[PDB]
Amino acid sequence: GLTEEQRMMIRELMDAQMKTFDTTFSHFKNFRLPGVLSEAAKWSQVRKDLCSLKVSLQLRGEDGSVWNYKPPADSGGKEIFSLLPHMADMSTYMFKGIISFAKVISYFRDLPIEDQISLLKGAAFELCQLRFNTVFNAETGTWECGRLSYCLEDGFQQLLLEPMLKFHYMLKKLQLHEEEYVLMQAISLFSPDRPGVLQHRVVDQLQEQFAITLKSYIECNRPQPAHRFLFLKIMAMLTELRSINAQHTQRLLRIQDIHPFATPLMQELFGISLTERHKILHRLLQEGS
Amino acid sequence: GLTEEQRMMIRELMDAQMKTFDTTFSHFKNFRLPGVLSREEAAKWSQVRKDLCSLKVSLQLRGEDGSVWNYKPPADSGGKEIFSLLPHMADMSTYMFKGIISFAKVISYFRDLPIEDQISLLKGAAFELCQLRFNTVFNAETGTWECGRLSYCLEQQLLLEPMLKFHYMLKKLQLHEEEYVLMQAISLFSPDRPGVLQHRVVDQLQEQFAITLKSYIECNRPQPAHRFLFLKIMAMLTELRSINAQHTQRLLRIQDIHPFATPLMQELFGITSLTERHKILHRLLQE
Repeated sequence: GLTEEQRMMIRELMDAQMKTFDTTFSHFKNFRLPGVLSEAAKWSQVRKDLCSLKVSLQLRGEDGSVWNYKPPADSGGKEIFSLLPHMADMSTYMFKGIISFAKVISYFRDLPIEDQISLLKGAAFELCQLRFNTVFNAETGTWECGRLSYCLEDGFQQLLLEPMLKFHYMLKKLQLHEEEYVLMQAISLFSPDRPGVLQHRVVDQLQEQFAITLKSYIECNRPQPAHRFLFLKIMAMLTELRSINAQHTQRLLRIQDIHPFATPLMQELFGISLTERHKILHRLLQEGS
Repeated sequence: GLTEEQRMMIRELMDAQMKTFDTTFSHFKNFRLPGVLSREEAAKWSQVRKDLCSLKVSLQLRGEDGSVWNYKPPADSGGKEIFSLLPHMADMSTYMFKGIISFAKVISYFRDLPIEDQISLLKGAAFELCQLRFNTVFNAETGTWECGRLSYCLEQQLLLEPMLKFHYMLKKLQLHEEEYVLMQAISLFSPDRPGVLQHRVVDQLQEQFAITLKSYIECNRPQPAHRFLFLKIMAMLTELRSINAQHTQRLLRIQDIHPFATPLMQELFGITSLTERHKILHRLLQE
């Protein structure tokens, strides 16, 4: 089986995940919502950007009532940004959970504060997408976030051309365990080649052991032939997630330049002496757990 | 055809309806919306829980950009969950009531009445005239009241509820605008409302409106197939009066345990000198 150090590593990651992933989104509050009764190549790029990831929004009340928001079609105007303030609040809530996740890991808190900042900058979106996938319903095409749900709107082959959507469907198909998800989070978090990382050697050694632990876990708990090459598939998915991260960052900067919507914590993570430019990140890392 | 006096009578009513009926609800704004996320008391809440379950409707908002917000009410599960839409309905009812007050105000036959009778008539008829106006935006094929960008959609079981049976039966008559506005006048000028002093004057005015409606139908729908349309209209008015009484007692029971009525609504339904007990109504009539 697994070595006792690998067992302890998985248990610490899983403990951290449980403590910092509010999978019922019960503490996501005070978010913005679309109002009730509401250069050319750059706009053309932005309009193609937003239409790819088009979702409707549903809020179930504690009483059993339901509010449902259907987004407008693109009529060439500011109507395509109606959901961005809400998405900024949701992404910000997710990022805070990801920050708390890293803070609980012993190997992360032992790193210098500037490397903690640079790793969180490099990995925050990726870790958020990994968590979002665990609440993704591939049959209904909806992310189920507690009383909130985000449903992709109607074909499906065309939708899969959007890399972010293809990633979520492909990753869901692997039917990963919680332990495999959290090891993916650690491999992405401890990436030695993120910009600004000074302790690249210690990070690379850490990433290698998380990858070794993931491979050993898969060999210990998945005898079926449906899971052949599963470790390599997961590592390829992580490489793909890194590519999607870069495309998404460019997409956000294009939208933010035309229609600013990013919260102050997002502006820090996307870059819109390391500690001076990241007062919020610095603060959250000092507050501890 | 109609006599010149009947022609002018219809003209004033249609002019009144045109000036005071916001048929696209373009000026209904700033309304409330349901939140985004003992011994005899138990018998009171028991009767009230049944009352709200008859007032079950879905709600839709169509924004200018093409976005749509939709609200589906909860199922009855105790608690104020069954009260979630009462603030919105209070705002819609109050907006509609104000239009009815403006409607009566421009009618010369109404202005000539004493202010106390004007108050008494509006109290007795306001709800009825609101339902008559609501019938003209009711879509019988979809069960939806289309109020501009707002829609109220329901969700033989419904035909048992008198309010819904009323709206389907009235819509099936396919009345003209002139016939709706004469319906409103006949209901507004009811001599048998509580507190009416000039009973004989109001009765004579109602009869003239009814004769005008009867003559309108003979002249403009002479085909023998509309031979009893006037009597059908009068029967719908009688049924609407019955629904008005049922709605009032239902509103008072809800108000008693969960206050929701606006100040103007409190005056119209008698919730705590006829003028001094209706200061808002009096003000709206004096402007």
